[PDB]
Amino acid sequence: ERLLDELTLEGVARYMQSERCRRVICLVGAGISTSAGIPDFRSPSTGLYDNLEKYHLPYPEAIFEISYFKKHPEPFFALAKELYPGQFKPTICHYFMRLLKDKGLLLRCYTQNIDTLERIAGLEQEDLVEAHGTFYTSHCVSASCRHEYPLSWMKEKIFSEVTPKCEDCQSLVKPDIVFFGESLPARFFSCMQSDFLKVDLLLVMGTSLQVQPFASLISKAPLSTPRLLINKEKAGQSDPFLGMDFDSKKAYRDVAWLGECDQGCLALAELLGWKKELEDLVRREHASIDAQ
Amino acid sequence: LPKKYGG
Ligand SMILES: [Zn+2]
Repeated sequence: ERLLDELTLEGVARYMQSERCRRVICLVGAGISTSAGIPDFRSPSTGLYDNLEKYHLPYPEAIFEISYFKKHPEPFFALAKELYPGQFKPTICHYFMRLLKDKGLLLRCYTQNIDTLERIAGLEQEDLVEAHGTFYTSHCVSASCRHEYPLSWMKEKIFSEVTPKCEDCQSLVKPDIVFFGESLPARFFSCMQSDFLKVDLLLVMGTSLQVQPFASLISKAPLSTPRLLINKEKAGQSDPFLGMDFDSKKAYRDVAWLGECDQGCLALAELLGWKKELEDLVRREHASIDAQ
Repeated sequence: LPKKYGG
């Protein structure tokens, strides 16, 4: 009555090596980048809305609201210098997704993250839905210009404490993250409408599934599609006050592996016979990055 | 398209 022979990581691995599992969608959040040193930017414990006093904001969230940014961009860019990562080294989890791509299994990676690590790990634009945009590129904000600038250009402006301006028209240049008040990416809805007709397995890694519309993606899978959560904490279940079903007598397709995302991806790779391939890929790419 | 909000 179900595609998984048992509701465990071993059941998922056997399903992944069966004829039925052809197309995997990954849904990933901040939990896959914390081991790379990237903090969760939607976590109150990160303290983004603390130490904003010198900027005299009308409300703390204004530093990430598009209309405020366009008139007063300096607070955002001062904060961006403070938080700019010291290195961009993707995690075991990112390279696990590269292995999925290499093996013809990756239909799409939907990511809430803005840190570019999916791209550094070798996922291409076609493979990715960056649901909240990315720092990978930046654009002039003038509608008639829209000159594109790479992250190296934007990094230099952030570190020199020079507000980035377009060389063509002298308008503000903004990283391609989705500020509050901006439209969500058309690609998010377009790809969702196509991909979830085709998916055989949902791999949900490093997201607490608490931010919409991203969290709603789990409800777009066909009823039969197994869903594996790899996360430090169980997530995605229905709210009893107002979903994933891991633990009831009616559970039939959802599996929770609770732990660090890197360790869960390593465990899954090991069951699949991919551990040596994943170790070799990670060690090579990390050595390459360390040598830059 | 829907606009990005806190929730
Ligand atoms: Zn311009």
